Amino acid sequence: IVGGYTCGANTVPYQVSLNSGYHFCGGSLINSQWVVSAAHCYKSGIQVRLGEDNINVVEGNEQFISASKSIVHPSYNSNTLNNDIMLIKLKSAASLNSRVASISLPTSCASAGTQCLISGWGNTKSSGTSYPDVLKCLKAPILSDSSCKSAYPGQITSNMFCAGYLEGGKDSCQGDSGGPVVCSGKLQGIVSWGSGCAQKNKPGVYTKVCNYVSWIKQTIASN
Ligand SMILES: *[B@]([O])(O[C])[C]([C][C][C][C][N+])[N]C(=O)[C]([N]C(=O)[C]([C])[N]C(=O)OC([C])([C])[C])[C]([C])[C]
Ligand SMILES: [Ca+2]
Repeated sequence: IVGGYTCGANTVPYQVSLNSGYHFCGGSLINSQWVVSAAHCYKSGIQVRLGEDNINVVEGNEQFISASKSIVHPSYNSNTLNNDIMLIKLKSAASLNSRVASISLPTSCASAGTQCLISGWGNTKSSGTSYPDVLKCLKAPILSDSSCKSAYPGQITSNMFCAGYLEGGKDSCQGDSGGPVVCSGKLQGIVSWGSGCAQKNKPGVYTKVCNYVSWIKQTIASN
C-alpha cells in the first residue's frame, strides 16, 4: 500500500494472506470456508493464512488452512484482466471470532464519492521496493467512471472501477493483489492492476464485486 498507515493487529479481520511458501497475494474471507481473491493470483497449492498481522511472526491469532479447490471466473481474460475474480474453498471451516471474521457481499454497487478501506502486505514505495511485515491500510474514494476511463482510455470494462487519487501518492501496489476494497462495510472491490503505483493520474483499478454476486452465491451453493 503506498501512502497508507499500519492497520493495527487484527482490525481488518476478513483479510487473508495467500501463501505458497511466502505471501504472494491477499484475499477476503466471505464465509467460514470460502475466500475471494483475484484470478491473476491463481496458482496450485495455496495455503490460506487467516488472522495475520505480522506475516513473518506467529503471534497467536492465525489459522493456516489449505485450499481444497480454486475456481477462476469462467470469463477471466488474463490479457485484458476483465473478470479478475476467483473463489478458493478451504479444506476445513475456519473458527470465526473477533479477529477472524467474514465480510459481507454487497447488494448494490457503490457510488463514486464513497470512501473505502483498502489493505494489504504489498510494496510501500512507488519507486523501488519495501515490503512490510505488518498489514497496511489506506482510505480512498471511488472515482467516477469518466475519470477512470479518461485515465485508462480503452482499458476499463464494466467490471472494473478506479479508486484512489488523481494526484497520486496513495495506492495499492505489488503484493496487494486479490485484497479487499470495503466501502460502508460491504466488499465492493478486489485489488487488480494499475499503471505502476501512486502515479499522478494513474489510480488503482479494481474488480467490481457487485457484478459477480450471483456467480459467487451459485458457485458456493454447489461446491
Ligand atoms: B498484484 O499482482 O499484487 C500481487 C498487483 C497490484 C497492483 C496494484 C496497482 N494499483 N497487480 C499487478 O501487478 C497486475 N499488473 C499491473 O498492474 C501492471 C504492472 N500494470 C500495467 O502493466 O499497466 C499498463 C501498462 C497501463 C497496462 C498484474 C495483473 C499482475
Ligand atoms: Ca503472523
